[PDB]
Amino acid sequence: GMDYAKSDSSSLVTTMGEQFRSLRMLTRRSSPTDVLTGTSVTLPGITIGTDSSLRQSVLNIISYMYRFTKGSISYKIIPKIKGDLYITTSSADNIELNSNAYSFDVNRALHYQNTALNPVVQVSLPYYCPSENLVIDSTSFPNLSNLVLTNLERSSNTYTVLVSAGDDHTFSQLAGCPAFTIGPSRSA
Amino acid sequence: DQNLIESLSREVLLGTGTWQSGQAEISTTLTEQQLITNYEQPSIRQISLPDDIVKGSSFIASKLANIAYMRCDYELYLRVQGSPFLQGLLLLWNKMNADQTSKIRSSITEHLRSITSFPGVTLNMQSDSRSVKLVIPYTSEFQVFNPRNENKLNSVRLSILSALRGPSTSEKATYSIMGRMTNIKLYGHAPSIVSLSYPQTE
Amino acid sequence: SVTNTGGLMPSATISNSEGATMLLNDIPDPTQNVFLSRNVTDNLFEVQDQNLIESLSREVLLGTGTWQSGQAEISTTLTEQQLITNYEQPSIRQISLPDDIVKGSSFIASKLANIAYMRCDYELYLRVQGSPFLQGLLLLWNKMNADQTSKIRSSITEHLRSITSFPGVTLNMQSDSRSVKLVIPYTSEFQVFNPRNENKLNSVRLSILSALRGPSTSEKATYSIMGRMTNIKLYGHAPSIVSLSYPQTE
Amino acid sequence: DEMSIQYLASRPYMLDRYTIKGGNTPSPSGTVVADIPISPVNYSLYGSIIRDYRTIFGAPVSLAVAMASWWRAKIHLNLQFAKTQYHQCRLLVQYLPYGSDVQSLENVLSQIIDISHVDESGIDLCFPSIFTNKWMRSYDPATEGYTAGCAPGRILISVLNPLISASTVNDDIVMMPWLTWENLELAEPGSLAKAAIGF
Amino acid sequence: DDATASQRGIVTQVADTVSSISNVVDGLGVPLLSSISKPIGWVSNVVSNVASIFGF
Amino acid sequence: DDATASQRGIVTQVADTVSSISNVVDGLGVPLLSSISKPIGWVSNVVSNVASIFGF
Repeated sequence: GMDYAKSDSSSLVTTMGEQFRSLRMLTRRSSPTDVLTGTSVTLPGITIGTDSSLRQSVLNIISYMYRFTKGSISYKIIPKIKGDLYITTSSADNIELNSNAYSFDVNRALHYQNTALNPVVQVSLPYYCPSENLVIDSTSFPNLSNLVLTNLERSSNTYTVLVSAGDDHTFSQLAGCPAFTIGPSRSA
Repeated sequence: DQNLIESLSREVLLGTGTWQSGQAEISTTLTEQQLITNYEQPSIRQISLPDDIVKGSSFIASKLANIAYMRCDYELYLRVQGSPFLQGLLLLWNKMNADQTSKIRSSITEHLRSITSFPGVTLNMQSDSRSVKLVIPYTSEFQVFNPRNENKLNSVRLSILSALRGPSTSEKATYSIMGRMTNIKLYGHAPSIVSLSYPQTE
Repeated sequence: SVTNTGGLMPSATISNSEGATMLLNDIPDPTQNVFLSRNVTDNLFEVQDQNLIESLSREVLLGTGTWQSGQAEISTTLTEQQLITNYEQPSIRQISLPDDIVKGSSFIASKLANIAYMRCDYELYLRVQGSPFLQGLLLLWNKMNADQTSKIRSSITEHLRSITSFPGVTLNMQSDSRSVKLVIPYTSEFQVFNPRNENKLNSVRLSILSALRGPSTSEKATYSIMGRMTNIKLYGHAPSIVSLSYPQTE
Repeated sequence: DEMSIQYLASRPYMLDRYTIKGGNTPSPSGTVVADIPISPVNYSLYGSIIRDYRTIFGAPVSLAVAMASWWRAKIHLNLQFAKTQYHQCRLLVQYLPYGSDVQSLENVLSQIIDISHVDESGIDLCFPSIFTNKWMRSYDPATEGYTAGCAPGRILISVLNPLISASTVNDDIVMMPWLTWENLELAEPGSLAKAAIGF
Repeated sequence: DDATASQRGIVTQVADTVSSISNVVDGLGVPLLSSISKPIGWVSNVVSNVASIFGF
Repeated sequence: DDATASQRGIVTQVADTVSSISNVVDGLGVPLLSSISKPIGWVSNVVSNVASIFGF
């Protein structure tokens, strides 16, 4: 080999409060995405990914080095105008145009919450797929479940959302890195 | 003696060609107009799987008659020839499922330092053996596929990683690709016909 | 532990196979950055396994038809003008072997691709149906190699008492099972044949041995033939092409 | 596990090509062929500015350190070539803390490499990281050489005996370093680093 | 061990196991996925057919 | 066992029992109602005449 290397000699506890040796721990941590104004709110599905713009979740950034995903994902939601709201799942087939029907009419799993008491909504979305694996941004399964939320009376509102990997979640197959920016934008 | 599993594992020709100095070498970096437009890095040859084989070989196309679905695990063989005086360096590498994801995610990954971190194998002409082997594990959402339609996934590619050079201008050298299936698992009985996807009704 | 000169003094003793065929003069180098796995778990209902010898033995349809009172019954005897002219006794159906199968079945025609020669042993299945009130009697019998001998020797043998002494099986409609099995051993001068040309030998035949009868005129009844190979032995590797005989030069 | 940091560190990647020429008037001894600052994310030899943003093309470990603020590691190079056995020259490789320019054989750690003895797969070599504290900082403004505390130092490759070659062979050769980061370690997540889609 | 992990009530312990490290390079290595595996704990019930599955 | 089920405080366990499966078709079967039965637990008190029944 012809190494000059001699192995280190340093204590772990002396300088910083923790140490981590995996990327999963960084992903379990929850981070902000983008503000969702209006009635027809659209949270990302478990297929996740493919955001434009430049602001983006940490999970969404780690997402580009891999190819497969599997497992449930978590959401925190903070409504701007306080008051109760409801959470429900749906699918493209599951929708109706009777114009007297509404989102409760399918009997999916439901979640109620008055935000005046508990401002921070916390919802975990499970993993219902036929296949053991999912290529990221797969379109091979059109009817995968997708989240929806409604106040009754169908009034407009904004939400501060922040996603995280579920404890069940993982990535697999290591593709190489995307080009990426690092510093603050130069000039104006 | 002849066997079915044995017959399916037979080696198959896949490609053959000249390679020469004038051809372009892959870029270290990207610029804007090509970054927005999903630019792909140039290559000597690219090869789909497993179609190059199954729909590509009339023999194998016939052996799989009237069977419903199957699994496969590929091997590939690059064999280059040229004079001792020649200089060069090739790369044989496996682009993944690719087509089943977003156009953007198969775009920002094409540059040198990423190309060299995919599964693959390099070939210097300094070597005397002048041949390499590369194994491709099965990988998809679906657990099986019918051989006889467009079940196109993982695209193998061959790329220059150092330009060919010789004492005179316009030197050239030959190469051949070969491949064979292993770990195969056939499954089911059915009429030999193209199948259809979900929105379509049969 | 030695620098590999670009093609000077490679090892000269190497030999190894790649495929089940094709020997190769030198080893590929198993270098690459990663070794990955199979990914998917099966997660499926089980199905019976497929094999080549097993695939070749699958049953095949061969013929199907109506049979009725108006058709002629085979003669007890011969007269001159038909004795001199190599007359053949009339039959409901006749079937060549093994061509009815191999060149007759696109499936089998495909399974035998690129193999040089082979042996086979046939089985046949007759299945007739009609009402309890019907009367009749069929015969299913094996004319031998026939065509490889003189025209005269396949002529003076066609009459009833000879027909009934060939290998074969009768079918009365009195039987409740109403079906019969008949085994054909391989038999030829050559020990093997390529499937894909005119290797025509032993002609199976089906003949009336008693006219069909019912209370009314013009009664009719249905029947089906089926067949399958056994004891097969494939042999050799070759491009899938028609072969040629001795006087011809290729 | 494919998400472990050590798993990311352990994959080699080519960084860039470097010509050495080249039959007739070969470059004079002491001519540098390469200057490689010791950091995965240096803006100099990685990446380029585009829309004010300084994008940086590179290997996955570089992203992994691009996200955390503090880091520490050692280098493991693998030099590799495009040559015949008719080319013939020698090379120096120094490891320079806070320095620049070639610095003799005596002053610093050095490591002569004969070309003719480099069979293929190249030659591995490792360097220790000398520095005033335990943790390096990641991001830097600099558009050329490394700033200060951002990197342990530099590695510098230069000709010792100038190349000679037969008339039967091309004038010049091409060196291609490959590399991996031994004993990588990261701290304090959080940064402006993110994917180049949009701007 | 989520049941015990929630019953004990402390954030830190999160059910201990010791992984089988391999491919050590310089005192650091890569854990096997096979040994990072943790109990799921409803599966035993579904296979053993506990009454609670049927709601009674 | 509702008392223990509430005292232990965890949602999952819901008082275990093992049912006697029958009429298996293909690895799946139908539990007897007789064995899905669970304790009621006030009845013992009413039959044994515990003091709390009388309010004292």
